Amino acid sequence: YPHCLQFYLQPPSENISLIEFENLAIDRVKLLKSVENLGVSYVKGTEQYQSKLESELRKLKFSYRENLEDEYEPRRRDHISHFILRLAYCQSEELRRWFIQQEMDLLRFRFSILPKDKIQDFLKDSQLQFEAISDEEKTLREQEIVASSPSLSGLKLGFESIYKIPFADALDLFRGRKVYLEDGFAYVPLKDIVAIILNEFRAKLSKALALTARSLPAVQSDERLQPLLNHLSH
Amino acid sequence: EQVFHFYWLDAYEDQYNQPGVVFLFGKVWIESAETHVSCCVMVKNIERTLYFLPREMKIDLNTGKETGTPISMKDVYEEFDEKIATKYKIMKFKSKPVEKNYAFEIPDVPEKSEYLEVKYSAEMPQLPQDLKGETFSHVFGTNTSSLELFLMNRKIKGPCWLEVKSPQLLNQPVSWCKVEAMALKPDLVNVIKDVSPPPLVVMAFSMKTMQNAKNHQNEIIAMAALVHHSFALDKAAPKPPFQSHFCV
Amino acid sequence: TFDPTELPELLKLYYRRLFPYSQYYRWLNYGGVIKNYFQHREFSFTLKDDIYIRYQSFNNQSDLEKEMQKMNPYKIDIGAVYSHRPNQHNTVKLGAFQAQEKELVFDIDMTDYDDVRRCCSSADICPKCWTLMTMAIRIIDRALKEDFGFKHRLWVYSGRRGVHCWVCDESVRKLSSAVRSGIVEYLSLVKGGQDVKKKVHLSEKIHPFIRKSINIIKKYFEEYALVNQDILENKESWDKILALVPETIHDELQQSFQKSHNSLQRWEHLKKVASRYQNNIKNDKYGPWLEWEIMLQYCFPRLDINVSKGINHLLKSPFSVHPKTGRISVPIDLQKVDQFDPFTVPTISFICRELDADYKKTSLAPYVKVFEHFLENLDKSR
Amino acid sequence: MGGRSERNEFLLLHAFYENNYIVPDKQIFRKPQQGLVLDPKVGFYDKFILLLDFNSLYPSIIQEFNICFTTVQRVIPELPDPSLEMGILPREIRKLVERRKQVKQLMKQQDLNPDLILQYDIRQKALKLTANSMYGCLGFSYSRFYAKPLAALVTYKGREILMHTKEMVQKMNLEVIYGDTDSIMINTNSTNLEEVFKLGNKVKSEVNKLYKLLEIDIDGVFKSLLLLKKKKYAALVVEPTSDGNYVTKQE
Ligand SMILES: Nc1ncnc2c1ncn2[C@@H]1O[C@H](COP(=O)(O)OP(=O)(O)OP(=O)(O)O)[C@@H](O)[C@H]1O
Ligand SMILES: [Mn+2]
Ligand SMILES: [Mn+2]
Ligand SMILES: [Zn+2]
Repeated sequence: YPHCLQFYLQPPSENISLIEFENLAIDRVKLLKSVENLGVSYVKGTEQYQSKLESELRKLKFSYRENLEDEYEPRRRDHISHFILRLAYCQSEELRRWFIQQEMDLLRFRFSILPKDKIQDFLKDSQLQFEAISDEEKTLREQEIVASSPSLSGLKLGFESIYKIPFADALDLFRGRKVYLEDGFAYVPLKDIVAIILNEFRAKLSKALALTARSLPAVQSDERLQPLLNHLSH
Repeated sequence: EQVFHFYWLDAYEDQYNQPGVVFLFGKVWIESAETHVSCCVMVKNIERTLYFLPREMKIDLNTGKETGTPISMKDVYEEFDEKIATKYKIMKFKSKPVEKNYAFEIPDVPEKSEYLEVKYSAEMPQLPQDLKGETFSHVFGTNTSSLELFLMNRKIKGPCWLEVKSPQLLNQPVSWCKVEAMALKPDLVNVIKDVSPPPLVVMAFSMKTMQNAKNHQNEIIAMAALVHHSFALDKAAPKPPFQSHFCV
Repeated sequence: TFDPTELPELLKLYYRRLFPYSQYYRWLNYGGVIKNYFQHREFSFTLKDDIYIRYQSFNNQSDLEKEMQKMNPYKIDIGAVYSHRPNQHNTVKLGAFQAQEKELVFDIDMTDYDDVRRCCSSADICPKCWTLMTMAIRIIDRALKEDFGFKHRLWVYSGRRGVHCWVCDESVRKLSSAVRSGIVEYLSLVKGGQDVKKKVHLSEKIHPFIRKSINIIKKYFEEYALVNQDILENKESWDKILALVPETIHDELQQSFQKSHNSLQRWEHLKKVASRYQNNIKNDKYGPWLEWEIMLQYCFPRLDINVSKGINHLLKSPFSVHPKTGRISVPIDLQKVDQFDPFTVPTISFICRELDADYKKTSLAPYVKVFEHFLENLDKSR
Repeated sequence: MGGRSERNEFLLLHAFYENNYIVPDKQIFRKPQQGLVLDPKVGFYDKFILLLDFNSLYPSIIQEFNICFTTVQRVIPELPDPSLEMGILPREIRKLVERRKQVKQLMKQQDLNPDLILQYDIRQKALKLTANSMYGCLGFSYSRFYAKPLAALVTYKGREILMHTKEMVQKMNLEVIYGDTDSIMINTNSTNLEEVFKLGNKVKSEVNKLYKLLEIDIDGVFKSLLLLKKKKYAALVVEPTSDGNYVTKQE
């Protein structure tokens, strides 16, 4: 667990007690339902929403910035909980869509929490390459970035970091001619970067959920997990 | 030329007593009695058909390694007709080129490759199902029962009036039916559609068995049976369902 | 055009002794670094009477020579590198035979400039109007060279009414259909058909691609538009330009156009009025947005979208004769792109006369030289 | 003598032979010595309960998703691309469905000889039985055409569509008490027979427009039912008589 954000694409292979299994499943279901209700009632960006979700995560001890406690407990809890919920929700298309929506909201929130200085390593730790441009390069190509920039008003190129990414990873972004390209690499701001990140994460999650849905019949045989996983959310 | 047509109902085959012959029973109309009577026709010379799928490139059969030459259809034909023929004692076969499709579970089979179609009389021994060749990849149709061959090749779809041309009358009876007929080749019989099924005879029987007093052996003591000679197969069930019966 | 009664013989001659088999194999094999890459390529042949076959393929250069001489295909096109040999496409499972890789191909036609042409029309071409393609090539080449950084671009004359571009970079050959569609969208600005009178619209901010296209066009606009076509000759000519201009100034423009005498001063006065015509009353912004829209609409390249969208879409091969004109698809030299002349392109009849009167003995030597330079760059990159 | 596998296998053999295929060799060993179930809401229901016969579900799945030996790329498989032309097995399943539909049309038109009406009914029943047993022909170890991946995919899709139907009808303000790929008991909470019939028609119509080739129908109505297990219940079968009146047959 190198990083707090993480992409869930490596199932764990540890052994946990049944009580721990149930507690993790219930805690993560509670977190997801709280995320959904909080997003519905409030707006996804208001400081109130972020503070309330911070409090929920603290009380459910699911994630936190790096420290001694974070290294061991919250990150493993998040991992195994996410995969147990994968088992629970891959049964039906509606459940899959709901899980995807709420997991996307949670990932977006966690990304917003993440301080900028670390994003680089996370992108490196995500196992896909995004490169940040230098201050000299940013100064040199500020005019080009502003000219190619979206309807974003003014020439102000603030402190938002700019990254060098292959045009392939920004298909939906550069296809509209709303970004600057150089030698096949696109220069994008932070908001579009997080959009791309969540889109790719959604694709990965959809594929993983389809695979788990196919694999369910092998694992449904267990009798001490059927009554829990069948109706974990329902 | 004399030809007769009859409504076939069931067919019997045996691979040991009369290999390569399919017996086919049914009802044949007779004008003399202006009715329908039992009949049986035996079809002979139902030739086994096998399909040899050839390898695209010759490989040593001892080890499967490369030989160094491609595989042509004539090459596989020659290889078969010499070595497989001598090995499995076949004196007469009509090998031909054919193009057939395969879309089933057998691994490593081209969908639409070329095949060697070997048609030879069923009297000769059947080849093993796992026969493998130096030139040919593998053979299908090794153990296809003659009844299936007759049904598929003649496009017979369940009980339907069949008309046989050149009916030869066998010297000695082979069945208990009132009429018998002969067919040298399966192709001599064709299928005619625009006819209605004839009524048949239905017998409903019931008997009472009893365990022998001494030691556990069933013993039949009483029999009863109802008969209906002219039973319609398309109209409503006749009422009464019978016109005669016997008990003992 | 070209006489078809003489096409077979000449084509025979052509297909016997003028196609660059060695260089063609080298190109389409791209160094032979991928197994069955040459064997898996799809080739398409359009024979006499427009009957065309698909999923054709070959084993090696000798096999290609044998089959191509045996048939003498009237038109040859290249396809995608499929999972298996296209020739045996029938012997593959339904759905398992799918296109896997193809080069990125762009296609520019002159018919699309019918709405933007006066001298010639349809496939008719004259030196005055051909400049369009030149400019187009320049722009697109720059756009591919700088913005996307594709190094191995082969530009070929379509033969009759346009050009083709092949991009053969190893990464480019693996792009999916969606990425190709996105690239086409990026390299396309003229949106809308004949139904819309104003076919170009620019946002407030000028994209650096758009700015560089404007800079390139400013170099050639005067020669192409203001003298050869006389688009501002009289009312019958400048009415078309006025149509895509706001009516509020039309009268004045008409007056000036009626009081003006040539295209240059009308250009200057239109520039002045645009710099004094308040596009948006809120702000005091003035720009050539009308002028630059006119320039781009009259000059900006237009691309065939469906041709490039498909991974399996086929395109005419280089050095292939055009059935409806007899012209040979010849690589267009970038360094001489301005001096290139489609009319001087030596026809199959002309190269045959030069022959009947090795490729270096004919006028295909320079075109083959450009092609070989492209192949040598490809090999050097390896 | 029994066994739908024989008749359906012969149907497949005829179809393949007429289409010039190499049908798999008859098994040599031979010697045949012979989905998802919703947990039932056991209890007492005094409101009208209706049965939706999920018959011909698997044939409908095959027709919809063009599952065939010539389409699915086995090596769990993946759904065939919709653009691909219809396979063989969907082809004759469709043929059976269309001829059943035409026979039903023939039944609809009146002024027919009662014997001919009985003949049409018999033909329709036979076609329905054959269509139902098609899948059993496809997926069974003892069968000639045993294709494990195809059977697994068909069962998976059937379970998916059944679960979707359950959740949808739940969203319709109803509640489903049982169903396994061949029937669905729906509790209507309605004491009006006509209301129940129209509600059943509406659910059938919406599921049909969601799945084009699925042909659902109403099999029976229970005025009051005590459910305990599969084929374990006590009900008042609602036999509809004329003028909208019904008899509560004790079953
Ligand atoms: N109906 C079509 N079928 C197959 N391919 C087509 C068809 N129409 C166009 N194409 C391809 O798309 C291209 C676009 O049409 P167009 O003929 O104008 O291109 P071009 O080669 O530049 O024209 P020309 O051959 O007259 O110089 C064609 O050259 C041709 O390669
Ligand atoms: Mn073209
Ligand atoms: Mn075209
Ligand atoms: Zn011209």
